[PDB]
Amino acid sequence: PREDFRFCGQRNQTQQSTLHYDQSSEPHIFVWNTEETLTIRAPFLAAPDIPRFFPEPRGLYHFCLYWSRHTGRLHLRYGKHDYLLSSQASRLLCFQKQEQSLKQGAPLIATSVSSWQIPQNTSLPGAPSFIFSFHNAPHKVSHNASVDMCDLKKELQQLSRYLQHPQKAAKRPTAAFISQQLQSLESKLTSVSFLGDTLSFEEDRVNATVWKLPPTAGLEDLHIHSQKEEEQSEVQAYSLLLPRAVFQQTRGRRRDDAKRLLVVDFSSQALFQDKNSSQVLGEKVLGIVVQNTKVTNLSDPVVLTFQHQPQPKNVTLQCVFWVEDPASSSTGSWSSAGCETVSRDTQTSCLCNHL
Amino acid sequence: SVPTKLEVVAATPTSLLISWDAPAVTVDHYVITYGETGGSPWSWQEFEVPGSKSTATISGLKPGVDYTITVYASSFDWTIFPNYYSSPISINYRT
Amino acid sequence: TYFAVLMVS
Ligand SMILES: *[C@@H]1O[C@H](CO)[C@@H](O[C@@H]2O[C@H](CO)[C@@H](O[C@@H]3O[C@H](CO[C@@H]4O[C@H](CO)[C@@H](O)[C@H](O)[C@@H]4O)[C@@H](O)[C@H](O)[C@@H]3O)[C@H](O)[C@H]2NC(C)=O)[C@H](O)[C@H]1NC(C)=O
Ligand SMILES: *[C@@H]1O[C@H](CO)[C@@H](O[C@@H]2O[C@H](CO)[C@@H](O)[C@H](O)[C@H]2NC(C)=O)[C@H](O)[C@H]1NC(C)=O
Ligand SMILES: *[C@@H]1O[C@H](CO)[C@@H](O)[C@H](O)[C@H]1NC(C)=O
Repeated sequence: PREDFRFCGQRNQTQQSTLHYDQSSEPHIFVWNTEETLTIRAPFLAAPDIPRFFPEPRGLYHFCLYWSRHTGRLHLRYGKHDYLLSSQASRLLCFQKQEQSLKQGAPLIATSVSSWQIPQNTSLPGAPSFIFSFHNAPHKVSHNASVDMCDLKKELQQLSRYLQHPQKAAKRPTAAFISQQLQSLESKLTSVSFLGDTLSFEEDRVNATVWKLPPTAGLEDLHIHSQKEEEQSEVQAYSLLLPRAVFQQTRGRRRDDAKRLLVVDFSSQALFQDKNSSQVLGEKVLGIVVQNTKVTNLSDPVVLTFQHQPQPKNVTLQCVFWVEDPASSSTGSWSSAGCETVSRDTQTSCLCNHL
Repeated sequence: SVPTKLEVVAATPTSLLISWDAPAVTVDHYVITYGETGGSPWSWQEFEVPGSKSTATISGLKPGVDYTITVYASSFDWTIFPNYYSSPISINYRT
Repeated sequence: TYFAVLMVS
């Protein structure tokens, strides 16, 4: 709910004691309590000002170790005070597994834990040390309730793996396979549970981003910009303008439920090869999806503007969108229907009345 | 489930020998997970087996306690395992 | 919907 990771308990102070934090090489959260020092280790960079000593008075101290991925904060609240362990904890990790920790020391008391993947308040046996790691296997069942970020992250790393070396794969994937995967990917992006307003999956040759739309989003247009560093791959940057009508709930729609924006940015056309295998500028294929919605006959069009290096001696640039035939099981094709092109030498803009 | 079959070949009160049919595709490695069926996901355990192997040994279990054992296949080829992991096959073994 | 800019000769 409110944080990615919460580990709480009580500490019996039998003497003047210290707080110690280290950045671990391993992606674990390690908590080790000795009589003189409470030690916390996490994969995040150490904040440079971490206080050395705990409050002088002896007694029982309630504590909670907090991690939040989008706030980038790993802080330890302790008794009446709060200690900031890391200020740059913005890294995709999923804590759902406790490892056996056989360290000796002063056991912690009334310990409990809850994470994003395991949101229940789970009491743990008291122990001098605790180790929190992740499962590698996908333990989330086929509930369709929510998709796990780290599971989706590995799936998108798998696709990126194929885009880098599509010649190396064991098979040339059929159209039905690719269509099934792109449906699955879209489905998982609309249902993935995360804490921030935006979640981006940035991989080699693919970048998928999820926007949690506000109720206010229907009121105003949406502007999106990207950065690609101007290498000589023929495409350098893009911008998007999404009209307010695209985000508007339908006339007979109810409940004002949250909707999501999906921008899947491909730097590869491996999944979009028509018959005759037509080429696309910079292999750029840009997927735009409003969750479970099709809009058509737009007054103000969605516009896609692309900066590129010109190669116009024997070629013209035409804005198109990928269309497939359900019940064909055959490769798709490009269509320019309802999409107007303005193609200056170094810049081209696509004006489409639908997405 | 890419592993077509999953069976227990042998067992002791605390240990287990599982076996599974390999699929007709390249498997890089398998992931075996096991835990007490009613226990919390924090306590679950897992290890890896090379994809050339079709058996595994699970030991250190409590006697007379139901355990859920799950086997995923895995590889790095998107055209074989698009979600990197297969669909799981699971047994519930009492021991 | 996947938008792209076709290269037509
Ligand atoms: C799972 O649930 C348990 C139980 O609710 C959570 O433990 C609770 O953790 C919070 C935050 O650390 C504790 O709040 C503190 O309360 C003290 C005051 O001391 C209390 O006084 C009452 C009587 O008034 C006693 O009954 C309590 O035992 C305790 O001594 C305050 O000074 C602190 O500033 C802080 O607000 C809370 O006391 C504690 N509850 C129990 C029963 O231990 C646990 O965090 C949760 N785990 C999660 C969410 O992961
Ligand atoms: C992947 O795409 C996302 C969304 O297009 C990018 O996030 C945006 O980055 C720009 C900088 O170019 C920021 O101005 C925006 O604010 C970001 N979006 C949001 C919602 O905050 C992200 O940079 C892209 N990553 C890569 C590697 O290309
Ligand atoms: C704390 O430590 C003291 C001795 O160091 C011990 O007697 C006591 O039981 C411990 N626990 C509490 C809650 O005081």
